[PDB]
Amino acid sequence: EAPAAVVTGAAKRIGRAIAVKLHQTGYRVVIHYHNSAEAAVSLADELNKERSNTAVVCQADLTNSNVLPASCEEIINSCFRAFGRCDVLVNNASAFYPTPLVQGKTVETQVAELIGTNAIAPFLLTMSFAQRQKGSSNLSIVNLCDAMVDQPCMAFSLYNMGKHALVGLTQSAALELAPYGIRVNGVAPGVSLLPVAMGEEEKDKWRRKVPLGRREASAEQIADAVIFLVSGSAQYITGSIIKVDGGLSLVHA
Amino acid sequence: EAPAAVVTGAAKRIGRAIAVKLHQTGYRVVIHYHNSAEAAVSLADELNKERSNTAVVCQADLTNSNVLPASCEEIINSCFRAFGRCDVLVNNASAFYPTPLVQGGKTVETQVAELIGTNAIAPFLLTMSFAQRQSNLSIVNLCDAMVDQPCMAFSLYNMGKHALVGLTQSAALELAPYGIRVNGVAPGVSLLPVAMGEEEKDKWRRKVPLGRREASAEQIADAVIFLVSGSAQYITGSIIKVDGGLSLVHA
Amino acid sequence: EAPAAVVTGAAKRIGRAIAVKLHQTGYRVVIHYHNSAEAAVSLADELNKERSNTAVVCQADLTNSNVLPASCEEIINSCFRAFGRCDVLVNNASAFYPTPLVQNGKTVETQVAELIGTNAIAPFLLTMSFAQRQKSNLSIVNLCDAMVDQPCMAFSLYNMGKHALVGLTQSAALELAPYGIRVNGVAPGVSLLPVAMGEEEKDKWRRKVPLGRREASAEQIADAVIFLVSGSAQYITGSIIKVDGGLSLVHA
Amino acid sequence: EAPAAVVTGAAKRIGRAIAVKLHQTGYRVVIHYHNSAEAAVSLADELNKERSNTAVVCQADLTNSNVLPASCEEIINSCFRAFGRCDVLVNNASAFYPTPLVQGKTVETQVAELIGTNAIAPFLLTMSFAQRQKGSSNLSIVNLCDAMVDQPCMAFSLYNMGKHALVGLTQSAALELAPYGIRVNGVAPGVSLLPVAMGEEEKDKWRRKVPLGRREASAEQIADAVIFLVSGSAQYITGSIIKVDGGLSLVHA
Ligand SMILES: NC(=O)c1ccc[n+]([C@@H]2O[C@H](COP(=O)([O-])OP(=O)(O)OC[C@H]3O[C@@H](n4cnc5c(N)ncnc54)[C@H](OP(=O)(O)O)[C@@H]3O)[C@@H](O)[C@H]2O)c1
Ligand SMILES: NC(=O)c1ccc[n+]([C@@H]2O[C@H](COP(=O)([O-])OP(=O)(O)OC[C@H]3O[C@@H](n4cnc5c(N)ncnc54)[C@H](OP(=O)(O)O)[C@@H]3O)[C@@H](O)[C@H]2O)c1
Ligand SMILES: NC(=O)c1ccc[n+]([C@@H]2O[C@H](COP(=O)([O-])OP(=O)(O)OC[C@H]3O[C@@H](n4cnc5c(N)ncnc54)[C@H](OP(=O)(O)O)[C@@H]3O)[C@@H](O)[C@H]2O)c1
Ligand SMILES: NC(=O)c1ccc[n+]([C@@H]2O[C@H](COP(=O)([O-])OP(=O)(O)OC[C@H]3O[C@@H](n4cnc5c(N)ncnc54)[C@H](OP(=O)(O)O)[C@@H]3O)[C@@H](O)[C@H]2O)c1
Ligand SMILES: Nc1cc(SCc2ccccc2)nc(N)n1
Ligand SMILES: Nc1cc(SCc2ccccc2)nc(N)n1
Ligand SMILES: Nc1cc(SCc2ccccc2)nc(N)n1
Ligand SMILES: Nc1cc(SCc2ccccc2)nc(N)n1
Repeated sequence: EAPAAVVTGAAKRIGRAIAVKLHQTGYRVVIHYHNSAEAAVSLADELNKERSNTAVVCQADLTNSNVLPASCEEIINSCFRAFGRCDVLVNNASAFYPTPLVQGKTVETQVAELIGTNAIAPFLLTMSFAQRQKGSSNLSIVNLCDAMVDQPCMAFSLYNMGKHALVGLTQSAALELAPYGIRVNGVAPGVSLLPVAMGEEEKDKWRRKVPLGRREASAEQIADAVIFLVSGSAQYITGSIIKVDGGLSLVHA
Repeated sequence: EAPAAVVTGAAKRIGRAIAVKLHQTGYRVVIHYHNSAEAAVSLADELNKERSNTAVVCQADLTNSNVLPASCEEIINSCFRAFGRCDVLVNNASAFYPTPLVQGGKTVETQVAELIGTNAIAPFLLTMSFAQRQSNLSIVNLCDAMVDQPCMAFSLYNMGKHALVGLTQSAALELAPYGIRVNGVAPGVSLLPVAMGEEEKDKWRRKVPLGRREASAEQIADAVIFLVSGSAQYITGSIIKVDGGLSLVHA
Repeated sequence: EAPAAVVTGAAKRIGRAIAVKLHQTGYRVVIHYHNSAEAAVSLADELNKERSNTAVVCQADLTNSNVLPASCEEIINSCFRAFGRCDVLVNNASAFYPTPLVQNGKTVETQVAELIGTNAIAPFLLTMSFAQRQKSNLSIVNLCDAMVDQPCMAFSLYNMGKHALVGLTQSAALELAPYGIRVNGVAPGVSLLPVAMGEEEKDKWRRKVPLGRREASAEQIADAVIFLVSGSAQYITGSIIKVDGGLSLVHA
Repeated sequence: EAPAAVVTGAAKRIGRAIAVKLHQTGYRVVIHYHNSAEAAVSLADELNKERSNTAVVCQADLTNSNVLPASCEEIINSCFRAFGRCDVLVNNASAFYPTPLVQGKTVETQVAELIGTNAIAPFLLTMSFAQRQKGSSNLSIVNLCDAMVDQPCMAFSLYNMGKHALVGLTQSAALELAPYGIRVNGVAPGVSLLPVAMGEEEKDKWRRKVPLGRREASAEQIADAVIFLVSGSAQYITGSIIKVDGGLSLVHA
């Protein structure tokens, strides 16, 4: 029987690339999304045309709130409902925007979005993933981290806090879930897919910083590291975060 | 004239030792507390006996909520009101307890609010208010030398402390142009929990390479005092372990 | 045509498993060895039985000395002479023994030479020679140590060598990126234990490992090397992959 | 009676400021030097003018060789000869120059000088320091590290290797010497005193990168962190490396 994977924020960009590569490797996939319903359905249609009944979509907001735990339980339940199992969880979904310390979202919304998506939802999804594992096995979680966590973007404190918290989770969860045979790793992009609304000049400013090829990672390149970590070739690997950054983090100011 | 400092969770233990040393150094102090009003006032009385009108108290819950930003704004405002200035912020207050990932009291979302609130969100909001309201200005965040070798089933706590490292670095960068330095002190084992039994205490003590004992609260405060001093005027984004080598010790 | 790899200290244990997995992946291999000539030759015979003319052996001492740069140049040259190319270098060979700060036959300068030479200087000189011969998926993989920041008592020179190797991995990734040469690391925690180590001591190490209370096989370490030299790692440079079963996360 | 300190490479620059500040704190000092004999003797003169018989010079090459252990032993011996005790060792002396990987001194002498000064000499000095401790007391070692070790300068491999090895030594020696009450820490400058050979435009380019003040650290600012680490206010601190970098290491490419 084919294993099954949940990928959060999988409608487009890195999340889609991960869903696609997992699908190509023989996984059934839950394509979680928030707003990008058309994109998500379009992806699921493509994947189901390749192999029938191997992809479903699952809508949820991952902003922190008192219902977030129920929402995360439901995402995992959706994988079991569709496929009867849940072998892999990929925490990809992420809010990303500045929160300057000095000067229409309230600061409490910002906290709920940036810390919820990047850290609390991963934690709750990890809880639910583990709790459901009830009656060979290759169970794992991959968290999408950030190679620049220690050289952060100016004015991105809450975003960076959430990514740092995700490193914490990756390590704490690896330790705690090891006895259940669930590995927990991370993949840390440098610059991959630039924002759709970023101008070309600004894109190039980033590209030129990258030692290896002076270009951003393809979405596939990021997906490759994920696929490695979920594979049998990584069965002794847990609590590791693999940078996929073309040397960007090694470059001084 | 004298500089002024805010210390969160200053009524007891490490926070109390920090407030005391900052006061001995010549600071006026705001002693923040949540539940420990008696101890907060007793400390303020002691410091005020030494130098009149140099210590005040400030109550607040630092759990994340809809009202936390206003609470944090008021803590900073209390310092300006009492003393006309705020030169130093010490983010010491902290919730600490386990949050197992798997189940065999508090809801998980209350746990998130308390652990991520006290250890990360409140420090962020306080940092915001401190900066907005502005010489040797600095912030010191009480971190945790064991962040990368965490205690089993403490994922939320550890996440909060990791977030606090991120805040420390991000705020150091962003606040450098304003001349506000932002650093951390990372204890290993200092004052053991009051509810911990003596046998467990000795088990932790024996792990510590340097003297096989826990750090006094004074020894933690010493690192804080260095970081806020003129001797650290070029230091920002730095986290000083004060752990007697505990973090270097393998399983 | 088939790519070629140099693996240092490839006669036995982890280096052997790396050489074998590379071979299985389609590489021709230079099996470097110091003292284990019989094991090196037996491996080369095995590999050439599988595919003729796909394995050769290369003897060299990688202790630091005046002649080490020449020795390292010759190891790289051996790959070119045998196979006409050198696509992968794996820096695996390593001296490992205690060097207490306060006090067997060795002088301290010999201990420096052996520990810093094998773990850091020889990898640097090999990296220089590898790069200089580059006139495509070229990469270098350094065998690091996941416990580099929680070191074993009285292993200062060893640990200094392994820290130096992290610095090399990073510096060489940056410098060699314009040549399209990737440089990465694999950091085992506990993998193959010494055969003579008593089982009681072995089991002490095993029980520390969160994931399965066992050491890594050599093959598991090799798997990470194979990923890093592959087309699935084309954007990965300056990264050190821990393969430690969570051992480095475990507090004292 | 007064404690005694050895500072390597103490004739000029950072090492000189360290020796001066230790002396102002009440230490007697061994001013180690290699080529800067005139400056070393001058500094000893100034300190002895302040308090007679509180400073001596000690000449040594700290390049790696078969005689390096003897030379290191002799430095420590010189502190005991002069002052009857050795409480503090500051490993400051450092060779610093590029060693490109792709194509003066032979590569073997570059290894000897860069790895010798930055790593092997510290190690041998640490051995000799610990061994000589015959046996209020506040023994410690401070290693001058580099805040940019993970964001190194292009074509400085051997230098960066030596400084990485020095981090390892700091950690290993902290662990091993803790039972003897010897603390072992580091101070990691970012940009402090710029090379005398560096041109003015280039100096200003480095200054511009520093978030805190857009200026290099003074030697006295670096010495202040050393003074802290050797003091009674750092009694529980061992195996710690304190960055003194004005935020430079936090700044992305
Ligand atoms: N792109 C890069 O260069 C880069 C660099 C470093 C790290 N990363 C990390 O890699 C991952 C993927 O990056 P990316 O650029 O592909 O991500 P992205 O496009 O910025 O966001 C991915 C998805 O996150 C989902 N999301 C945002 N807010 C959400 C919410 N409140 N609830 C539920 N889902 C929400 C969105 O889903 P809908 O569209 O369905 O609303 C969105 O499509 C992220 O974790 C990111 O931080 C990326
Ligand atoms: N003790 C150690 O060995 C150790 C080790 C590593 C790190 N640290 C860090 O060092 C700092 C001091 O440690 P400690 O042991 O002295 O701390 P602690 O006694 O556990 O807590 C200090 C204070 O935090 C305040 N606090 C807790 N929850 C709060 C809330 N919801 N709102 C506002 N305040 C709240 C409490 O104030 P009230 O009493 O007034 O309610 C408490 O007295 C903490 O940041 C801690 O994580 C300590
Ligand atoms: N095994 C582990 O648990 C573990 C843990 C952490 C890191 N690692 C790292 O992983 C790598 C493989 O480990 P391993 O246990 O397989 O290594 P190992 O058996 O201790 O040594 C590998 C080979 O290194 C070669 N070597 C030693 N001294 C040499 C010298 N002077 N010149 C040339 N070669 C020399 C020897 O070759 P000859 O036999 O031909 O003389 C030896 O067989 C090493 O880099 C090690 O540090 C291993
Ligand atoms: N300056 C910076 O911005 C900066 C940045 C990061 C880290 N650091 C570190 O801080 C420390 C001090 O920096 P600095 O700039 O003051 O150093 P420096 O001027 O470059 O060198 C200090 C001294 O090292 C001695 N030295 C060089 N080679 C030697 C050898 N072969 N044997 C014995 N001694 C030798 C020289 O003594 P003689 O003059 O007597 O020959 C020299 O004066 C160094 O460890 C450096 O790596 C400095
Ligand atoms: N860290 C990220 C990045 C992105 S878009 C990638 C990017 C944005 C700005 C500058 C350079 C590259 N989206 C998320 N959710 N998280
Ligand atoms: N990290 C901490 C510790 C403490 S109590 C110290 C302690 C607890 C458990 C084992 C050893 C030592 N309080 C807070 N807020 N944060
Ligand atoms: N880190 C190593 C280990 C070994 S032998 C394996 C071993 C593992 C655990 C304890 C003692 C011995 N060889 C090298 N070169 N490097
Ligand atoms: N790391 C160092 C630096 C220096 S001179 C300071 C400098 C050099 C290059 C760029 C900017 C500043 N000397 C030694 N021994 N070690």
